[PDB]
Amino acid sequence: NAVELTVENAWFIAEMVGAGTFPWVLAITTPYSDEAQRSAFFARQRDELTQLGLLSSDGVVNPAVAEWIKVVCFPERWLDLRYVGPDLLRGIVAQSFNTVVALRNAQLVTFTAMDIDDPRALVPVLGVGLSARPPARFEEFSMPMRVGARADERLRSGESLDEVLDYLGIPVSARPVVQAVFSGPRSYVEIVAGCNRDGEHTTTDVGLSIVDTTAGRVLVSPSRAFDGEWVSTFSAGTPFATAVAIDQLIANLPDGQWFP
Amino acid sequence: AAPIWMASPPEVHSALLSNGPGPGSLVAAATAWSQLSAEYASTAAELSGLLGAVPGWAWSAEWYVAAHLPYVAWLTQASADAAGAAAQHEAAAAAYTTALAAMPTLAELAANHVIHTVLVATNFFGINTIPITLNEADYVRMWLQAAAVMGLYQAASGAALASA
Amino acid sequence: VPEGLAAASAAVEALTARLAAAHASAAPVITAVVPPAADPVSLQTAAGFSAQGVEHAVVTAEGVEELGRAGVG
Repeated sequence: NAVELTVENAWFIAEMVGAGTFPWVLAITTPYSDEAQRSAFFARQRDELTQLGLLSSDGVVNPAVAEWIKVVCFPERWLDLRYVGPDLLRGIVAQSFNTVVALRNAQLVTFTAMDIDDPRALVPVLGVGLSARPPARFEEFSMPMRVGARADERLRSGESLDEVLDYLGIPVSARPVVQAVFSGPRSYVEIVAGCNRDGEHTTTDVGLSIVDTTAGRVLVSPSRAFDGEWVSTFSAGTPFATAVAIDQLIANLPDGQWFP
Repeated sequence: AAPIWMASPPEVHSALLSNGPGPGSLVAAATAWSQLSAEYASTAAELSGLLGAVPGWAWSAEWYVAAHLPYVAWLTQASADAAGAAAQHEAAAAAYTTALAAMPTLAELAANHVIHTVLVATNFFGINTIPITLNEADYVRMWLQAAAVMGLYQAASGAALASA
Repeated sequence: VPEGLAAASAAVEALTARLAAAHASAAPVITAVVPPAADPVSLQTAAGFSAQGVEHAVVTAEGVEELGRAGVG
């Protein structure tokens, strides 16, 4: 039970509710580019929103939704979402008790209210934009990241993939699965945790990522090292090993993880 | 009419501003108002020194010089708001040059989007470096930088135009 | 023309001449200022600087003629 709308619809609600500016991951900008065109849309939007019912007679907005926007514009602890699949879908997971999630498929913002039930209740919403593959199995290994980011920089500058995935601490059982992610039918997402308990707000230096390729779902959980560097494990896409792989990322923030 | 700087991407803000004659037209007036202000003043001292050209018998009809002198006050107030306009123009010119150097380039914005497409192509190993996010976060930065610079250039140039 | 005021008459003529010379030399440049760019701010200020430029160029044009006509009696 929720509701969807467009980017121009969404922004108008921020003007009557007073939430302000949306998170820029949603890319919800202002529709019109001159106050001379303001009345045209101040009158066309209130006209379209009463057709959906969420906007009452004159200017009153639906309370079940006016709550969903305030918690999104100014949250306390959020989780940026950026799905990629051949077309990009992106949203945010806000919390303020209640938790409201939003998604924008390049034209349609869709809000939805969730709960803080358990660490396992978040694996659907982070695996709904993917292709919903079953978790694969392979030999887990952890390679340095700042060197692993140099690998992808070669592939994109014209480099072969089979002669570089061996120049790592690569096993033999995991070369078939890492070869399927550099293909057409594959999708991934980048998760960035954020908190706003200061005069400013902060996000994480790195982020969690899951990939639904042909071989199956793949978890990619980073972890801090002793020298301040980042190393990431490539494990199976367990819907329960991800719930712990994320509170790790949230621990990097001065507000600590959300719940044990 | 007064626009909104946020609805428009930085690509358009940088396009209008990057391409133009330049502030050289403003400074060409500043050095003409300041040249003009110096001649409004120089002629006031000649007017106040109008006497003495009456040789000996200053005597009769002194009403002649008595009627030209009052205009020396107009020449001083004219030399004032002239050198003020030279300051108004030179201010807007510096407002432009500093706003142009603070606007993100079209080529910068260009190189941003080409990086965003190749990240979509191949991004598996270096995926916890979150390049997709930091490349968009660099765009929204340029988005807000462009909108801020214009909002400030509107006020900086809106106050230099003011003249009581 | 009077007797001793000839020297004074020639002087005010050299004053109005000195003004109009430097007044017209800088007139076509203070009134014709182009916006350094296409953005609406540059367009609005370049119009204003030309507006208060032409108004100043005609008020001071009358003032110079008002000065020459001071010696009427």
